[PDB]
Amino acid sequence: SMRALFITSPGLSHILPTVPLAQALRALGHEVRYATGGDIRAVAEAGLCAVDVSPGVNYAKLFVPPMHSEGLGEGFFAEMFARVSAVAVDGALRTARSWRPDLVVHTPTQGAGPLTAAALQLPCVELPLGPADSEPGLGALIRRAMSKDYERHGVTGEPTGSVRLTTTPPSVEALLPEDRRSPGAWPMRYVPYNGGAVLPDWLPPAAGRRRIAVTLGSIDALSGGIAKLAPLFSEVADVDAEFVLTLGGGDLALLGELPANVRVVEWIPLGALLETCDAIIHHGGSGTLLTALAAGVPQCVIPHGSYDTNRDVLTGLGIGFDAEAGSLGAEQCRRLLDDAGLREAALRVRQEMSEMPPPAETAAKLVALA
Amino acid sequence: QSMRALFITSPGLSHILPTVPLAQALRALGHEVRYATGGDIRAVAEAGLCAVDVSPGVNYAKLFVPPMHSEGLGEGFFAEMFARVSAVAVDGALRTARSWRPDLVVHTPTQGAGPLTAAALQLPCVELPLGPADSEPGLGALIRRAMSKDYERHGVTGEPTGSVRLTTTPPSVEALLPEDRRSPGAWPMRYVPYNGGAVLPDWLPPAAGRRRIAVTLGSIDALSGGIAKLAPLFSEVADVDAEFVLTLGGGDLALLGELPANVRVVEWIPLGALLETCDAIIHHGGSGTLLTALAAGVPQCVIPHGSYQDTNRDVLTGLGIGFDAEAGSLGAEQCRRLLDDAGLREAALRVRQEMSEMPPPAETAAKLVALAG
Ligand SMILES: O=c1ccn([C@H]2C[C@H](O)[C@@H](COP(=O)(O)OP(=O)(O)O)O2)c(=O)[nH]1
Repeated sequence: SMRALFITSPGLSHILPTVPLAQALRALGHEVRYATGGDIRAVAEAGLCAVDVSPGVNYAKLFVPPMHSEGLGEGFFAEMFARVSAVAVDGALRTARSWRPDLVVHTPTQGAGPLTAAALQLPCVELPLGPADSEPGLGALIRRAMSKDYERHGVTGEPTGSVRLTTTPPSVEALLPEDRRSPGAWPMRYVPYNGGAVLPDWLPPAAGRRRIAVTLGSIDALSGGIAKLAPLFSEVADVDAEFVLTLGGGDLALLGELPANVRVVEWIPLGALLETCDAIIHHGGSGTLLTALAAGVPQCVIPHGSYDTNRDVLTGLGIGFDAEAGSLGAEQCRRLLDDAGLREAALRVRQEMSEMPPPAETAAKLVALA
Repeated sequence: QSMRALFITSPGLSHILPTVPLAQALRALGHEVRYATGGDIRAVAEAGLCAVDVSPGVNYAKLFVPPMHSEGLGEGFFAEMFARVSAVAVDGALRTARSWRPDLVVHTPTQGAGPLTAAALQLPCVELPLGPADSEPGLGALIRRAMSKDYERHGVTGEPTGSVRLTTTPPSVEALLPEDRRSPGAWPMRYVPYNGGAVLPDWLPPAAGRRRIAVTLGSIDALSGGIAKLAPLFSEVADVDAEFVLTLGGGDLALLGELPANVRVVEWIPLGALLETCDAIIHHGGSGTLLTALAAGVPQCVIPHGSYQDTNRDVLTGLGIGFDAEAGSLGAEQCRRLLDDAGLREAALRVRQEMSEMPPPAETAAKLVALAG
């Protein structure tokens, strides 16, 4: 059996899209082990095995410890990701030494991954969460910022191999800026993984009754973001459709009673939901976006520029459109459900995604590389 | 279009678990997997997969159980029993199949709702057994008969289109089974342990030159005054130059009473992960435990039930990978035998090699996609 060590960022959304691959390898009769922290339990809930490389560590404190200030760039974030990776290094190394992998899989911001691969002279595989996760020269910079961590464990090497995986289909890829394109990367089909579930009664869709998923995302929902959707839900009663709202932690009490045609659930796997849905309104999460694409379903994105890159994609491909929360209502919903061009394009991209090699295939490719 | 696979399984944990690799494999190929079961259903969810509860609220214990002169003290009794248990899944299985529209039904041998559903919708079905034990002759054919009333009600007059039988049993083990328990023409699939996912503990990585023996009674059998069995063993293990790892699986710890220093206790830990770091295993004769141990290429000691005459003794003996031992007479002697007897290890290793030559679940999944597609 080949042995694959998955060294990931502690965050749920970085972990989840690695599961298909891990799962795929186990399916080939090989061995998979994770080496992470934070939202590690998600690995266990996926039928896989994980080692906690940073027990007790408070990540929040770690992440967070200008007119004139320099270094308002990638360097700030590289530094930040280095501090977070730092607390995984020792753990990752002990595990790698005892468990002895043939291959390191890592996520782009997890600096412990290439460090470990370099230390043990193994190849590494970069597995990104999606299009957003393609910050230019991020990896090289994280490495630099971790110099002190490399030098302490006596690591002068570069890992053996450096494969980059991509789950982004070619047409989406084309619409990204040149410096965010990853050419020569191994394409792998995006296979939604959102968690396993005992599915509810109501999931199977009623006869001739259309359905719109509304998702806040696992993150922005707890900020106080449910408020955002108040205008929407003040007009949905007028819409000849069923709405499914996933809270993902958000406070219901912020708006309270919703119309009869709105169903509320805390969590449900997105892939499973969209299988039965006609359209989706969301926040612009990468995982949510790719999942929706995969489902071949029109999309509406409530943008928000605290920082997105997802406007030009939906527009460019013609699978969807953007809409400000304050001006979001029945009309957008109608457009989602009736606009033929949105559906065909959605379907078009889905087809493209299904032509990309599945994770099973990608796994076979790696097994030999190791 | 993804191919769609409906997994209709027995409500029991141990029947569910060995189906995961396959399901998992299909997802990996970019296809769709959905389970349709009850009872220990939440294990499906914890495996990263999706499930429909076909029998919510149902009390299974009441279902399973409500000499010299009675009659039919045979397979017919168990067929009838399995029919009653399957019965409560039928309606659910059918609704799901109708709405979800699978291309392929995957079932476990005692789950009668599986072939019923495959027959009703004229789909092929795939039998996936838990291991060698799960090969009662003509069990399926008899469950069907006992479920006649269930078939006739949903107006099912026909047979599923296809009937593929999977086997995770390696050829050498297969040869040592009685003829009527052999499944020839069955598609071989590599046994890939699946026991559940875990956040693995500190101590799992094994110390330098320190040998380790796993002791386990399983997910069941350790319950309700069954841990007592191992009291003689733990009264002698202190003498053994090795580390012992005991998995409680619900058993009352206090019953063993006093433990030596060289014994570590954990409630639960995935068996595959444990045995990777172990030199040998003492167990109860669990079918998933046995194949896992084989896969680990590891000598085995088995504790028999006095209630039923399993076939496991002859396999272990026949292959020379292990031996049997009564709980009352189980001690340091056997442990030493496990760790030092060269023949046990080589044989164990030999069978492991054989298992690794069988097609993995990924390959088997591909084969099915063609069968249904
Ligand atoms: O601590 C434990 C206890 C049980 N198991 C798993 C191993 C095995 O795959 C399953 C049960 O084994 P079985 O003998 O097939 O089932 P039963 O208990 O029904 O005999 O539970 C573990 O992984 N760790």
